[PDB]
Amino acid sequence: RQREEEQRAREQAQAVEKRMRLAANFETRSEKVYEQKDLMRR
Amino acid sequence: TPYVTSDARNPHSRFLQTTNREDYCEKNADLRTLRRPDLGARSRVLLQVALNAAREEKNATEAERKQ
Amino acid sequence: APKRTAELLWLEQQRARQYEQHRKRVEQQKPCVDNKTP
Amino acid sequence: REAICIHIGQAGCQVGNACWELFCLEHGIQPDGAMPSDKTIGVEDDAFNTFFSETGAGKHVPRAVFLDLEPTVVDEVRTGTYRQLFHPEQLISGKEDAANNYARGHYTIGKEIVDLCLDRIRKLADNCTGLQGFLVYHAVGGGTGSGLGALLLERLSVDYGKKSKLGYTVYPSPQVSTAVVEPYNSVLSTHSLLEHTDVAAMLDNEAIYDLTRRNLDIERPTYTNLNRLIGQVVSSLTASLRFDGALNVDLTEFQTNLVPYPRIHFVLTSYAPVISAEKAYHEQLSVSEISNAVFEPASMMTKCDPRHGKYMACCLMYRGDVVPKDVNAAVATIKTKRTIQFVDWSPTGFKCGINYQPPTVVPGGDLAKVQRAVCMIANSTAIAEVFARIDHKFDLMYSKRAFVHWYVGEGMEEGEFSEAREDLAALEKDYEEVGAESADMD
Amino acid sequence: REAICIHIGQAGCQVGNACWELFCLEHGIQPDGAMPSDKTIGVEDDAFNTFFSETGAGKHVPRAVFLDLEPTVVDEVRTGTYRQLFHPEQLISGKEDAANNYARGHYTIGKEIVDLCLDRIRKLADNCTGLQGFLVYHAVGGGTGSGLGALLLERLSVDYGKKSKLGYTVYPSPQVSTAVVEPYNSVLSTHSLLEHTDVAAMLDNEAIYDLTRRNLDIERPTYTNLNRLIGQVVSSLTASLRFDGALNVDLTEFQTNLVPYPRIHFVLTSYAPVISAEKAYHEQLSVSEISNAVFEPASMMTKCDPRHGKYMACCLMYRGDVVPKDVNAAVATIKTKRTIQFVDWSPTGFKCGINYQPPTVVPGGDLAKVQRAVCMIANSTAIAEVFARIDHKFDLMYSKRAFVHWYVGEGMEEGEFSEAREDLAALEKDYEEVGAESADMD
Amino acid sequence: REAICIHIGQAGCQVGNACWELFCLEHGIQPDGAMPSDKTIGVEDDAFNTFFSETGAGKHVPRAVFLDLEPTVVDEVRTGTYRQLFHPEQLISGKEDAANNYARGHYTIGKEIVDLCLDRIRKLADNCTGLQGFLVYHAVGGGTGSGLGALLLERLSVDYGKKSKLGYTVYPSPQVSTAVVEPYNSVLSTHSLLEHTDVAAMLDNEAIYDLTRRNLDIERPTYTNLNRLIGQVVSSLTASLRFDGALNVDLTEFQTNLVPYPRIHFVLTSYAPVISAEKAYHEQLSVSEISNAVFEPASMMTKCDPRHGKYMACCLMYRGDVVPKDVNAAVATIKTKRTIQFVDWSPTGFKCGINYQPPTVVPGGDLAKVQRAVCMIANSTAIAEVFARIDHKFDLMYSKRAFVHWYVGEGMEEGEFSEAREDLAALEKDYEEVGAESADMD
Amino acid sequence: REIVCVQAGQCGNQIGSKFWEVISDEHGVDPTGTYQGDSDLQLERINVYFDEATGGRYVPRSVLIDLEPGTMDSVRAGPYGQIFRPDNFIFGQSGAGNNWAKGHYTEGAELIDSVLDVCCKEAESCDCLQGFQICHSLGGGTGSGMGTLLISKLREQYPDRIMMTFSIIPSPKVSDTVVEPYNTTLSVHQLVENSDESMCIDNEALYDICFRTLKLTTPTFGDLNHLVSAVVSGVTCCLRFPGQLNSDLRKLAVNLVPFPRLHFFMMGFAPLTSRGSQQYRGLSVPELTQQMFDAKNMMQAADPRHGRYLTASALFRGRMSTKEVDEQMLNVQNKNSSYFIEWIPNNIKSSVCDIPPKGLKMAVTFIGNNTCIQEMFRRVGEQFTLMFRRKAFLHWYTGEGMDEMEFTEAESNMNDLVSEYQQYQDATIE
Ligand SMILES: Nc1nc2c(ncn2[C@@H]2O[C@H](COP(=O)(O)OP(=O)(O)OP(=O)(O)O)[C@@H](O)[C@H]2O)c(=O)[nH]1
Ligand SMILES: Nc1nc2c(ncn2[C@@H]2O[C@H](COP(=O)(O)OP(=O)(O)OP(=O)(O)O)[C@@H](O)[C@H]2O)c(=O)[nH]1
Ligand SMILES: Nc1nc2c(ncn2[C@@H]2O[C@H](COP(=O)(O)OP(=O)(O)OP(=O)(O)O)[C@@H](O)[C@H]2O)c(=O)[nH]1
Ligand SMILES: Nc1nc2c(ncn2[C@@H]2O[C@H](COP(=O)(O)OP(=O)(O)O)[C@@H](O)[C@H]2O)c(=O)[nH]1
Ligand SMILES: [Mg+2]
Ligand SMILES: [Mg+2]
Ligand SMILES: [Mg+2]
Repeated sequence: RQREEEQRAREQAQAVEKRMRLAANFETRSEKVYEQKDLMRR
Repeated sequence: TPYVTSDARNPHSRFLQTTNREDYCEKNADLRTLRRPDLGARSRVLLQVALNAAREEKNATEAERKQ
Repeated sequence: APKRTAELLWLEQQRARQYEQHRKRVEQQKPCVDNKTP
Repeated sequence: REAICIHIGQAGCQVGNACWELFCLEHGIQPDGAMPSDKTIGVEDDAFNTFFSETGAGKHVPRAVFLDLEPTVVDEVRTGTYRQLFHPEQLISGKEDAANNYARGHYTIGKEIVDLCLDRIRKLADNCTGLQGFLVYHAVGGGTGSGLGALLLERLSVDYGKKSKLGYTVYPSPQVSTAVVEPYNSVLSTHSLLEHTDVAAMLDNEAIYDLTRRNLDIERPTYTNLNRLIGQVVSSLTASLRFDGALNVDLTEFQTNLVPYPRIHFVLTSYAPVISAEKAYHEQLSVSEISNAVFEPASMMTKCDPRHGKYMACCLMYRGDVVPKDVNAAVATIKTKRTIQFVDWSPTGFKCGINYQPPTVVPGGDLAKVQRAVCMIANSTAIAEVFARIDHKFDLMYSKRAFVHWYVGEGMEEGEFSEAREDLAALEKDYEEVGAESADMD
Repeated sequence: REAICIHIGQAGCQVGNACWELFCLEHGIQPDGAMPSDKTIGVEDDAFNTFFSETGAGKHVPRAVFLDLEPTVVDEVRTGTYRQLFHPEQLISGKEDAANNYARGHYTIGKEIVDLCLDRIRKLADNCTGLQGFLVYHAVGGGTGSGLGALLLERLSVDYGKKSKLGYTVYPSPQVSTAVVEPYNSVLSTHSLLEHTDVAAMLDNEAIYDLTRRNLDIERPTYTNLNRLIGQVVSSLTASLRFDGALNVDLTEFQTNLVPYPRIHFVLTSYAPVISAEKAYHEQLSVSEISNAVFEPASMMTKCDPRHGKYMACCLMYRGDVVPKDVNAAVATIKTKRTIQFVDWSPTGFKCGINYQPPTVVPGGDLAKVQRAVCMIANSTAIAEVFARIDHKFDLMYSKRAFVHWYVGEGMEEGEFSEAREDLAALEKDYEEVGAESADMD
Repeated sequence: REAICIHIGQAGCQVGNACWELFCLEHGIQPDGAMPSDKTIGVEDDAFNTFFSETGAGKHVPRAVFLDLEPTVVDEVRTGTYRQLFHPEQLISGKEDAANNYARGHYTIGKEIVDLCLDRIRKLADNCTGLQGFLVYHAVGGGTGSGLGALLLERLSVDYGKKSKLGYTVYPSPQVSTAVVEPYNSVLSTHSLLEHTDVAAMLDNEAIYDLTRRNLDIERPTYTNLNRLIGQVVSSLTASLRFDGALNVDLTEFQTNLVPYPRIHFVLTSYAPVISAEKAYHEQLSVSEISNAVFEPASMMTKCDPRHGKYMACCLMYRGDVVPKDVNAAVATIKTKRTIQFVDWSPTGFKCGINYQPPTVVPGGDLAKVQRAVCMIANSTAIAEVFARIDHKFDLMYSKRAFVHWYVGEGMEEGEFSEAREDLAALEKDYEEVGAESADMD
Repeated sequence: REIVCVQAGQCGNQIGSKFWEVISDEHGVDPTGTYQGDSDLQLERINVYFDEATGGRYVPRSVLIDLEPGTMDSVRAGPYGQIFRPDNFIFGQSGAGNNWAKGHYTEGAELIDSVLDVCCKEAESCDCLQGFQICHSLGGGTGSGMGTLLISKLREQYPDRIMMTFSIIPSPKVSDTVVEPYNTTLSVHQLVENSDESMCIDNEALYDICFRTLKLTTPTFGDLNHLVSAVVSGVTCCLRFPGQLNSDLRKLAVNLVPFPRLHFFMMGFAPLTSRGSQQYRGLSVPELTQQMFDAKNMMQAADPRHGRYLTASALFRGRMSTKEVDEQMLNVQNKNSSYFIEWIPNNIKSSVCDIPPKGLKMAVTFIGNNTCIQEMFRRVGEQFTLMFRRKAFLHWYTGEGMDEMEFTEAESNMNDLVSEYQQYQDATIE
């Protein structure tokens, strides 16, 4: 009975780690995107 | 006769070539035909000058604002 | 046609009955999609 | 973002060569996997990610498997021009063919090869972060394409579950034919494909030959021409995932808009500006002209006439220089036409997509260069005529149990013929009932 | 941080040639013992010290002895390319072999050669300031390896006491075989390995042959390939002593983490990125992929399947560009798997090590160049199956005294067969009992 | 609580040997009738009583009689390994066989032996306190099984009345055959069996041969394999009476649930996890997979195809680690299928049973060890085809009176053949009538 | 995917010699056995017919059998004879005497074990074995009797492979041997049970091909054996070269045989034209298809116009469009619709291979399953019944050991084969 709860625990942990990784990648890409827009304007 | 199941116009000729080799050769994969034509020399020089000037002014502004 | 025997006649009769049943089920088909009004 | 392609048998591998030639030339990947960038400043766009993954050294390798039971065509790919592009594990080949027998592919021979294929697909799925479906290319006329395609789709459907499976399938042409046993293999394939596929795209070689004779001026076409047209269609449908646009369309939106009931998933396909280079510069090619073109039966890649049926849903993909106002004016004009009819339960019949990237031109190709194109996928009751003709040919041949001893010898029960034929009969009657006007109100 | 290597018999000397070739090329010592300086200004660096000692003139000489009863292979080393690297006294050779008789090696012939070997091992141990173990390479299938290896380990155990002894042992393969009398020698080798070693890693040539056929593309491998793989494994395990890293692991940590009870010290070994040069440029090799590889049975260097048993402890060594967070994520993913099981009394089943030096590439080698690798040593109850097959073959031959007169003639009592067979039977019962769940609570 | 087993003739006694071997090994009694000296019998409970009675000294003896007309097989039982288990009075043997003549058994020879059998059954029945049926094992193809089985069932049916009598019956396979006169004996047997049996389960040896070829890996099966399968089936069906469970099933509920009309009492049997000891260890096999398996024709132990008929009632026995929610989900999924059809008067078609004791493994056996199994008994109109073909073979032989003079010499009026043949014709018409939709005209 | 060839009797050894000359030429193998080709396309399937001997050499996977070594000395003396492996020549010391019973029962059982040993040595060397291919005449003595004996033994030992035969049958106009009908009848009885697919050739049809199409003034057996070797090497071409629509012997059998006993086929090869006329007409798909169905170019005496096609197969070699092939096969099926059995919706299979035979722009080999083959068997059965009523030469066969019951069984089986073809000719849907 405890095995199902433990498997759910690893599943939830993996999901939340994936979401945080995606958010960090989005921020890092966005910075360079808007910087090169500014350079094109100049 | 030696011409049974053969042609006397061009005997001793074997056409060792497949369809795919003719159809998907290296000529069809060349990317040089998809590039737009290059600019003139004057425009290239001016492009380099303008890019360098923009880089310098952006770097100067960033240094001035963030010190 | 080959010579008529007991086993051949039995096989032909059973096989024809099988074919008739299959055809009857093909022509008597009922639907499966639910287009009925709620 | 990513999609995985599965190529089965002879048609699927040969169509794969044209598809990967197109995707390489459209992204700019060289035959050895390298991208010859012109500048180091800036960064390389992510659009390749849908079809390629890069190694740490920057080489690209594609997300595809090629499946065959005979080695010859895959060995030709191994020895051809794109040798360095594909990973050698992805090109899987057996020793001997399924000899036009669905039973030999499904029960006896495909059962040995299927576990290696599933291991390769697993190795691909572990190297993804947003897989959103499988695309499958195969022909249902041959033995290994039908048998191994069905068995493999069954295993993926159990292992991956909800993930979508969209098929491009080459069916037996209505009067051009290549083998005697085509009806048995096509019926038995269609029985498995009915339960385990979300959208099925229908193709007929006779239609693409007619299209290449009438619009292009080619008197003696060969399979490379048809495969290049199919590759263009796949590039148009998948462009919505890869480039910027006004109205994007995710593959789940495709499935949601085109399929009204879970069994009604067979769709017609057409492509508009099929034109030669010499004709293209004498005529304008406005949005309304290509929109008028996609509804004529001369544009279709399947031999069926939609005037004998009713449309249920249409999905229109525009790529290139198009403005939404012109799409709206075109669709309103089509809706005015009297020879185009929709079932009365489907009032909002259209889905639109608009992408900014115009179609690419291939050096040895026969299509002209054009700034815009439209591609249509549509669900229509007219497809019932294709099944009726295959089932009629089956009934004439099955009345004498023609060739049946091969199928019974290779491992299949005789009952499977009757089950599949009864299921296809029920699908034909389903298309009869769904298309019946609701004149009765209780 | 010094270690002394002892090579016994034919397999041990031939594996020693590959090991010392690799350690020389990895540190950079030329075959003549000189290290060519690269920078004119700066310290000389000191990493060889684990395996080499330098003279005051700067020549390097290695910390090894080569032991054999037949002269041919050692005379070939004396006449080969590395003649000047070894000190000539270190290469010890007798006059005649032990003729596949453990009794001949232990009682009759090894007693003459053993005292020179003990004098050389003593002279090495006196030239140390930090010693952390003896590494021993031998095969238990042959006469001199079994008999002289046992006698020398007994003498070392009395003279050196607490110092650790780690053995790499070639055990008789489960169906590939080379000599008829292998079971008797392997059984008699048991007690020597049970009470006179701290951890013994067992290897079978049939597994390394399978690994070289499946992963590398070699149709006709020979012993130089297997010996190069063993040398790579030893280099990976000893790298933690020689180069900088995030998490170092001293040789005593292996014994502390891998051995639960003093007799339960037999471990399985596997290596992950065994890959060819043509495949290596088509694939990325991330931490999670190689971590998944070491647990697949296709990767092991011993012919046993761990799915038929339970793991008690695992030690994972990562070398190269790896980050600890990725190692933790990989180990958590392995822990999630349902086909990997640990005994319930071992909750923290893993020990990790991370070193920055990537694996070296050997000019004539067959492995590709890769940026990262992982090596595993693990203790599992599945190992009990190897002993059961050795016991069955011994019982078949011993039931009719098939060859006993040779052993009794060379000096051994018939009682020794029954005693050794009962000790290995008790070891089998120990592995049955340790793996039994504690379902009984009092 | 109590049940009495009656074994008749050769097939019934040989199947009985396997049954009592299995029931002995499942409870844990030794071949001499004594409980092991090491068992603690923690339940301290009377589980044996369904099949065994204990002596005051604690010896067990089983509630069975073995009836045969030839001595050899029963003398084999008397001299075999279980010699001490049976009471010598229980093993009853006549002088000479019924020579494949129903007439010889019924009229000439069985009339002498029948009063001893009835006296033995009486001696058993007075020493019971909650008897709930008789189990009968016989073949209808042979002389003593037909004639004495009918005569004994008639006498039992008059004397005991309402008490249930359950038969396990081996009918002559439709093309494998062992004797020429099988149709006559089977028709004459079936005439008596229709009136005087409460449920009859049908088996064909060619089907069990097919099942052992496809699922098990046996190239050369023999009757002992079939008998081990039969013993497993009987143990599965009667385990629900004998051990604790979630949903118990007494033998009297079967007749109420399975039999719609008093003549319609012939049922089909099949068994799911037929797998060999060497392989199939990897597949755990969920409830829904084995439920899907029991409906495939490769799983049945009788050669009939249910796709050519309609089910009237099903009884599904699940044994092992199963949870009721999974049984409910499986049965609802089966009910969803389109190739499975029930007669419209039976909407609630299913009975379920769930028992916790997993199936026992026999040391010499050929089935693997598995955690769960499912067993099926089902009522279907397809059975009508077996009788019609037997009747055709009877008509073919009887048209020329091919053997009748033997039967007439042994005592029968010619009218008795025609009466029985007309009654079986009426049984055919009953199976025609029950399958009639019979819409309500108005 | 390797094929093993068997050559039996005088005709078989001579046709085999010409076949192996054609195959060695197509793959650029020197008469010394050295590979001298100029493209990898030639090398990549050389394994199909050749085994590799040390330092470059190739040896042909063939078994040669005869009862007197005269023929073996003739083939060994030929221009390509050296290529054959010496251990592959099996011979006895006395002839078959044109008698089926001697070849099957007396010298057959004496030599057969050495042939089975050689065939097993050759079969077990392949990594994956495809079917066997056998060429022999039915009218001879050792070819018919020992060929059918060996066919029965190989069918017992390798029941899962394919068995394909090329066979020469006696002409209706001139006999080469008086007792031809007995040997033919017994051989057809053996073949219908053992074979998977059998092709039949009449020498009269090759003479009519030579006289009308090639206009040769003085043809010789070398020309007839060249036409046969050309078609034989053509049937396997899709197995050993790339193409747009690959094909295989099993796939041909699956598409050609509707019922298992109906495995007797007609053969044809299209590009035949005299050396004077050939400069005046170019090759094209309409010309090949028109010649393909013209009865002058068919290798049997029976004419298609008296029967109907159940199935047919066409294998094309050369670079060509699929549109012309499919539309030509549709046009021929529509225009001659009365000659095709109506309960099969499409009777013709097409296949395309990229590499044509040397010296031809394009080529096709045609295999046809037509009920007019029944006419050949009836004529042989007539001659058999004429001799048997009078016991014309039976004492030779009975003295060797034959039961007269064997003759009545073979007559009954051949009569049933003719009847089944005739019944399928006049079948209807009803
Ligand atoms: N459009 C198109 N059709 C093709 C192509 N290759 C084959 N086909 C068609 O597909 C059918 C033949 O199916 P195959 O793919 O050859 O069958 P298979 O998968 O090889 O099955 P096996 O013969 O058992 O190996 C015919 O109708 C061909 O016309 C192709 O490259 N393009
Ligand atoms: N991996 C590996 N195994 C080897 C090598 N040489 C021998 N073996 C194996 O070791 C066993 C033979 O042991 P040997 O080393 O030849 O025995 P020995 O030490 O020479 O003993 P004597 O024969 O009495 O001199 C066999 O199982 C061989 O397969 C080697 O170079 N590498
Ligand atoms: N399943 C199974 N069937 C058997 C076995 N032995 C015989 N049979 C079948 O039962 C029928 C023969 O019945 P028998 O039991 O030999 O007849 P009998 O009871 O000995 O009657 P008599 O011959 O008069 O002595 C045939 O259909 C056999 O196939 C057996 O051991 N197992
Ligand atoms: N087409 C053809 N027929 C041949 C050839 N050689 C012999 N024959 C015919 O085959 C028959 C003689 O059979 P033969 O081979 O001598 O029988 P064997 O004595 O058993 O080998 C006659 O009808 C010959 O005309 C040949 O090279 N080509
Ligand atoms: Mg194919
Ligand atoms: Mg030695
Ligand atoms: Mg009996």
